[PDB]
Amino acid sequence: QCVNLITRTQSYTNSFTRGVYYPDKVFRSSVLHSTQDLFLPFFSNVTWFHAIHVSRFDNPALPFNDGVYFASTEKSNIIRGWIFGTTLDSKTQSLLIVNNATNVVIKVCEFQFCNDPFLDVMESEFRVYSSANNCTFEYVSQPFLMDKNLREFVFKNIDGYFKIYSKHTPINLERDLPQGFSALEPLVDLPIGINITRFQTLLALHRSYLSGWTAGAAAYYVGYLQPRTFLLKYNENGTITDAVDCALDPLSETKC
Amino acid sequence: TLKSFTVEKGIYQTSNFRVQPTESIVRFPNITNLCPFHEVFNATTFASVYAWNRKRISNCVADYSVIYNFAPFFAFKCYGVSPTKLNDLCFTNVYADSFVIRGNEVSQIAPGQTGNIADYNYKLPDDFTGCVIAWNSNKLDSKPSGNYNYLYRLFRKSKLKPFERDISTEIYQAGNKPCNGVAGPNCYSPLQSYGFRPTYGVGHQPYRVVVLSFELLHAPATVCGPKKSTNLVKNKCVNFNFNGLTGTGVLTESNKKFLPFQQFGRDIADTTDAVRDPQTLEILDITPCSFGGVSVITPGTNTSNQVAVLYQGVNCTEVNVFQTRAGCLIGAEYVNNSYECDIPIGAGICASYQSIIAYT
Amino acid sequence: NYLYRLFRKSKLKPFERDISTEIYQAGNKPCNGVAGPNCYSPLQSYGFR
Ligand SMILES: *[C@@H]1O[C@H](CO)[C@@H](O[C@@H]2O[C@H](CO)[C@@H](O)[C@H](O)[C@H]2NC(C)=O)[C@H](O)[C@H]1NC(C)=O
Ligand SMILES: *[C@@H]1O[C@H](CO)[C@@H](O)[C@H](O)[C@H]1NC(C)=O
Ligand SMILES: *[C@@H]1O[C@H](CO)[C@@H](O)[C@H](O)[C@H]1NC(C)=O
Ligand SMILES: *[C@@H]1O[C@H](CO)[C@@H](O)[C@H](O)[C@H]1NC(C)=O
Ligand SMILES: *[C@@H]1O[C@H](CO)[C@@H](O)[C@H](O)[C@H]1NC(C)=O
Ligand SMILES: *[C@@H]1O[C@H](CO)[C@@H](O)[C@H](O)[C@H]1NC(C)=O
Ligand SMILES: *[C@@H]1O[C@H](CO)[C@@H](O)[C@H](O)[C@H]1NC(C)=O
Repeated sequence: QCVNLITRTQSYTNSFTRGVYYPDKVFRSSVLHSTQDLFLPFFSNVTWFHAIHVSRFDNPALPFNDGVYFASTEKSNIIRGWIFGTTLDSKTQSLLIVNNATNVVIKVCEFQFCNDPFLDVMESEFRVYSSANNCTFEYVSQPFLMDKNLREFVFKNIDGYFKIYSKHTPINLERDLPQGFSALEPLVDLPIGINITRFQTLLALHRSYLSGWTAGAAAYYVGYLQPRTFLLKYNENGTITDAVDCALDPLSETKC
Repeated sequence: TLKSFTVEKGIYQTSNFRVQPTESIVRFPNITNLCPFHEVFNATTFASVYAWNRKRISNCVADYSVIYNFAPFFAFKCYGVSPTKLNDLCFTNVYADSFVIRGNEVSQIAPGQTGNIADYNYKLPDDFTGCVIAWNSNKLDSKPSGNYNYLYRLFRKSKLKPFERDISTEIYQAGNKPCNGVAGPNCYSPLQSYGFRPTYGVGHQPYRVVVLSFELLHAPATVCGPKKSTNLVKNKCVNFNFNGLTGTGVLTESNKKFLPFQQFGRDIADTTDAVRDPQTLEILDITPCSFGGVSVITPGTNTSNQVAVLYQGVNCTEVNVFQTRAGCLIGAEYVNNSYECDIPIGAGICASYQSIIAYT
Repeated sequence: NYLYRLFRKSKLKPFERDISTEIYQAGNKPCNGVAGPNCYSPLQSYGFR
């Protein structure tokens, strides 16, 4: 039941100082800690994708590289999760993250994914994949897409573990990638152990009942992490309130 | 320390005082999400050996003690691992295979064995790592009329590969002529019935067999034995093992408000100063046990053999006892008189021999 | 004819031989020198073929 319904356009914006996360699970208070990890560089080129369905394949699969920074200003119901893997068919394992109103289901199986996967609303996954066999992992927990509000995620696939970091930063009229620092808390460290080279965003579409699906739009930002050295400031309560990218400019390099 | 039998007059730093660890405290998260062994070894209905049931076990704690105490077992043979070590071992995946066979064939469920069951129903590989468990099931599986719901494969064209199942009911063709899918002479249906009855001999009574196969893969191992809570002792120098982080120190109360994702805590100089207990979500200030620089104050051996001990940096309550800013001096008597310095102690205090006296 | 010690309470020291053919207690229940449930013999023979 694979149908091509989503068209996608792309623009380019500035990352500013978004994308900083906690590099470990260690409480540090009132210190400057220099860490080398996969971080999104400051003021980097971030791709803004507009996915429109109006009532041909024009929604290609994005590369994953070394980790992905994801952002969205949309409500919690439009963007409903992600897909991770290499071949995205029945021959290799794949990771499916699906959120709904009550909980999140993270499941690693051998999905035969559709070219344009989307969750249609009960909720059916027959338009996401056609088959799912040899399923080896399942994890159900409280959702991380809940209810103007910018939602940021960082996905990494390091030494067998799918590290997921998240943050919910309210924003006003100001551009969707705001100024200031919002450190991303370590959310879920999934013990997956699969190869991930490509990824795709999942959207929700409503049936029309009158052009089978209701017209919709979703805007999201994708940036790519790079091996970079950051200097993070830990305040009195252990929160990362500031950071300097050591390779961005001479002043920050001196600070580092 | 000085590698001589005569010591000249002076103060010599000779040793280091330490507070020895008294107890061992291991704190691990609460036991929970136990693996569903109770649904494998206590099922209302078991399966035929030809269609043997396989349950994959992952992402849970393996409490094998319930398996041990479930019933009296005719065999608990474990191949390639000892049964006792299983709890302290962590495996990536555990496969539980359940079926019913007659007692005589229980010996056939082992590596390197042959029979109807091994060749055509359930096969174990030569290098198998796991355990085979069998127990009598007369009450559950025997009927006086005869239990005809348990089946076995008697005829197959080729032997089964290890961990393979055949559910085919195709008529076994033993003769040159085609069977044509209808039973006929020299054409026999492969699946035969185990007609269990309560009065059969022990060799032929129904036995329920569960085979546990343990496999390790490059993925992180997520099936491991129970974790011991032990108990938490505070305010003393105890060897601590918190979630695999080991050390030795006192665990005092902490005023530090951790964020929910943080587990440990570190100093400016990257030394652990705090920790979150896994059993109870509380923060403890790990402070290492007291240490001191034992210094020996002695005159010449030509004059006397009396010595005094200075614990550098140690208060006198934590070890002729006098408290100095340098540390605790034991063995010298403070005199309110002032003389010139003979043996320097520190912070204005000097020592001399007259007994050994300490003075400003 | 060749047997190995499958079960022992503690690890051996270097150049130490243990030939004690006593029963081992693998569980909470005492074994009282008789084999049965959770009570196994420490010495098992190799199936050399
Ligand atoms: C939201 O997702 C959850 C998790 O998949 C759904 O809850 C499950 O619903 C199935 C129905 O097939 C039940 O069999 C499970 O027992 C439920 N699991 C839990 C943990 O509740 C839920 O139905 C979904 N809601 C919507 C509106 O799609
Ligand atoms: C971002 O990349 C696009 C093409 O990859 C380029 O045209 C654009 O100039 C870049 N943005 C900036 C700010 O340089
Ligand atoms: C994957 O599925 C196919 C058929 O569903 C099966 O033949 C194969 O053995 C399975 N592989 C694993 C690793 O489960
Ligand atoms: C991961 O997948 C990519 C794309 O198929 C492949 O080039 C790469 O070799 C894979 N890595 C491993 C370790 O298999
Ligand atoms: C840190 O915690 C204290 C105590 O709860 C609070 O008063 C303070 O506002 C917090 N933030 C900073 C930046 O000190
Ligand atoms: C095991 O089976 C017996 C048989 O009726 C039942 O009474 C008992 O509750 C079962 N135990 C578990 C843990 O399922
Ligand atoms: C663990 O056990 C303690 C004591 O029974 C209990 O207070 C706590 O809620 C449990 N759960 C966690 C996650 O600590």
